[PDB]
Amino acid sequence: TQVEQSPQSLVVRQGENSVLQCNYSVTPDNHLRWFKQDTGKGLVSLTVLVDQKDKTSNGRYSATLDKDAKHSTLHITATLLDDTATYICVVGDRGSALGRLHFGAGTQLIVIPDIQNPDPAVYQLRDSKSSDKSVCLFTDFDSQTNVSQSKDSDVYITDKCVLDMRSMDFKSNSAVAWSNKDFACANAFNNSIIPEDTFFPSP
Amino acid sequence: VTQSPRNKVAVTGGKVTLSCNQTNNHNNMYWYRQDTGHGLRLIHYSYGAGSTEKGDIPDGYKASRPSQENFSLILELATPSQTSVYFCASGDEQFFGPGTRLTVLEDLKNVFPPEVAVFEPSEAEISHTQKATLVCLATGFYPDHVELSWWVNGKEVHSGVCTDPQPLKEQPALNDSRYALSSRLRVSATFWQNPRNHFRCQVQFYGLSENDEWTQDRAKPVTQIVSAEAWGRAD
Amino acid sequence: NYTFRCLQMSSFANRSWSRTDSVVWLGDLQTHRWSNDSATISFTKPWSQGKLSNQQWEKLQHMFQVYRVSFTRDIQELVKMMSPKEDYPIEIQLSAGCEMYGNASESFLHVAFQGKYVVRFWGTSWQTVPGAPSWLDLPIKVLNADQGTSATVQMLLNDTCPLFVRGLLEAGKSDLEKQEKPVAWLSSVPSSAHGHRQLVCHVSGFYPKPVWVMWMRGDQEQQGTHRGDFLPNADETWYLQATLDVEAGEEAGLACRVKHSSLGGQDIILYWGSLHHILDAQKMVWNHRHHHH
Amino acid sequence: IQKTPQIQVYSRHPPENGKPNILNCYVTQFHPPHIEIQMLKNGKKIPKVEMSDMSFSKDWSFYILAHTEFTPTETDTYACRVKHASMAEPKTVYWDRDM
Ligand SMILES: CCCCC/C=C/C/C=C\CCCCCCCCCC(=O)N[C@@H](CO[C@H]1O[C@H](CO)[C@H](O)[C@H](O)[C@H]1O)[C@H](O)[C@H](O)CCCCCCCCCCCCCC
Ligand SMILES: *[C@@H]1O[C@H](CO)[C@@H](O[C@@H]2O[C@H](CO)[C@@H](O)[C@H](O)[C@H]2NC(C)=O)[C@H](O)[C@H]1NC(C)=O
Repeated sequence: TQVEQSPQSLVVRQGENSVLQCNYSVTPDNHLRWFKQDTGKGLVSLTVLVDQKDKTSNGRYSATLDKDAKHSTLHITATLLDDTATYICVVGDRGSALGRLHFGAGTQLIVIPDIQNPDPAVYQLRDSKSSDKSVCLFTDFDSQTNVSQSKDSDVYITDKCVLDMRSMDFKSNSAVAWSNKDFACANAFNNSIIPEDTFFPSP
Repeated sequence: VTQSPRNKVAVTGGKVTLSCNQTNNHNNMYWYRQDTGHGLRLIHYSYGAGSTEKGDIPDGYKASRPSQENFSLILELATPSQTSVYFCASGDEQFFGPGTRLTVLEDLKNVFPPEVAVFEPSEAEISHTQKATLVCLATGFYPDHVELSWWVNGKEVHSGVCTDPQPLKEQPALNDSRYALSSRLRVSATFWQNPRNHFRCQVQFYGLSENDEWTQDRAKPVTQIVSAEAWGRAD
Repeated sequence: NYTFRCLQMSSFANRSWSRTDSVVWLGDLQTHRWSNDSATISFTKPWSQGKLSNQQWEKLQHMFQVYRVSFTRDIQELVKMMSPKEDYPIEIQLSAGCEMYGNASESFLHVAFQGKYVVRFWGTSWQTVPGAPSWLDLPIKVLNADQGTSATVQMLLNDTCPLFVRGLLEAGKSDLEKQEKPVAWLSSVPSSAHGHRQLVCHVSGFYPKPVWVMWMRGDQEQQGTHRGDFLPNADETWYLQATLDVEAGEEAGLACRVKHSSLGGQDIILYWGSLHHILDAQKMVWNHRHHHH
Repeated sequence: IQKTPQIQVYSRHPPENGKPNILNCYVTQFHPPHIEIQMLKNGKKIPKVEMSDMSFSKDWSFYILAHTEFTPTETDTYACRVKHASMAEPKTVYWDRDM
């Protein structure tokens, strides 16, 4: 391919600096552009680089281009949660309507929330209509914890997901698990490595 | 730069049009497709009203530009390989549309709507955090064209909500496994304890339409909204 | 007065087939060839690099390398833009140079479409020449949008063309000032008119180009003398014939008088009917087919 | 529109029977540039024929100089055959040393 990006995925702690690279072989190289693609939407232009050695800056985003190196770098200073998106490097061969853009495969940026006070716990939630159907909620753990999937074909464990309580500036991790089956809510996330002080209320 | 449809489930050998409409007075318009591991690739493009030109991979695709405003991608005979996310673009700097998620299937026999259930917060959590989490579980759907939305009292909320980035396969061993998706809304304990407070979990499922024939003993798995709901508990 | 010219010819037969060929002339000596079959500008003289360094030459060669592949693909796309309007086969010609004068010059870039001169680069942009087809207005508007190309074209026309040529004129001083001596012979042919003969005075193998040739009776130059075109020779010399129409009988007493720089006063005088003209003519006899009828 | 090639055949040195020489074939005033140009000895083509790079003049018409080494005689005939899209059949111009 003509436009190569690194890395595949980048995971940074919230409020830190993230760096993204782009390397191209496109001849000629009129301009370069970084796009931001939210998960489930279109590409939005962040910045352009036109000169032989250019350096642009918009908000927390700032970019640099070296056409002799055939290379570009995107910086996000003080990464926010809402920066979790795919970042696409695009080089455009001509500087007119007769040009043809070349798209890089993209870089997926994942921003992990700084959980100030971790209160790890696994709760059990019952169906709004029935007694029998329940789930397991693993919540309030820090971002250091990774949630491994099911070794069982009947148990369903989801990947961790961050929620933000806007008016209280509270962010929290959570995984959800359930099973049609001896399935206790305590030993549900047993394929993952849980913190000691995790709260396991009796059912 | 609008795109319709936003979602589409198609059969093998079925005729599918993806429209694209823009009101910017641009002469040039493009049709790309996105596939994991690649980055956008050019299908058909136009230099104006009545122009259509082949891109890097025009095979199985036809284009039309009836006016300056519109530019459609027509798939006469559909392939499973043509399952992709399609982006439209205009401009001389290009401007990109919202995207179209298109799934093309061999048979529609395995197409199912989601089963939706809300799970009420646990006392233990309420007592320990003074916050209440509600879990929604949309289950048993195929294919993975779902749009989940939480509704409190009649207005959709984004604050406190988080949904899974991807659905998980209920039977991962099978190539045509059904999917499940979970989402959570978290509120303050006192907010959950008000019995006047209403909660709804809305799952828009994109499935079959009228022009698609149905024969099976189950109900025709059309595009539909499936909703589970809960009310607040004083207790 | 010296004119430096880069002549380019591009042929577009259809949607995919194309070739671009270019030659480079200073005055009337070919310095550079660049055939579509090669991806390198070739010197045709040991001094074709002018007064440029290797690193200076590579940058300029690469500039054009990018140009060739870009030009082709641009025209192709413009054809697609005027899909129903213009169609293949399309012939494009670029004549681009600068003429030298006390350290002063004037540059030019002329473009032709289907053998007709339609566009030039004037100042900062492309321009449709008065008498151009009105369909060209859009493609010009498309090309002028390119700030990058405009910048590079201006640098070449304003600054690079004159800077380079000055180098070629000092590097090629020796060759451009060379002197080659012309040789002459005589012959005759039937005139278009009944009872008339056309005499031919062949002058060949001379350099430089300017040359004086006349049929005469002693001191009187025959006014009927017609100059032919200048015809090339592989060794970069020249062939020129001066003819005279005469009524069979006026032939004797005439002479062909050739003046050239490389002679330095000692003019060639061929006399019609001299022991030398006679000896030459019997050395060139033939069956006379298929003569020009 | 479409210009017709003019063919001029002439010799580098005075035509002197039985003396090695160069025969020039100079084609001008033609458009488009695609052209097949052949030189012949007695109808059969000459394999060793060199050719200059093509160029155009002030009127935008093309021109190219074909040349070959040859020995002129009283009987051996020399010609220049040109194939161009402006002509139905190829044009053959025989060498005339008197012209
Ligand atoms: C000194 C001895 C020279 C020896 C070699 C001889 C050559 C003879 C042939 C041509 C001589 C003429 C010189 C042409 C001028 C060269 C312009 C150079 C600029 C160029 O490469 N420009 C390129 C690349 O540019 C790209 O990349 C650039 C960076 O590489 C920039 O980033 C640009 O922004 C980007 O767009 C652009 O693609 C231009 O469009 C090239 C085309 C210009 C030719 C003019 C077209 C004729 C008009 C008629 C049209 C009618 C059509 C109707 C159907
Ligand atoms: C190259 O030289 C030309 C003039 O020889 C310049 O063209 C002029 O540019 C100025 C400002 O850009 C305009 O106001 C004039 O109208 C232009 N003149 C003509 C005759 O069109 C050009 O600026 C020079 N470019 C460089 C890079 O030196």
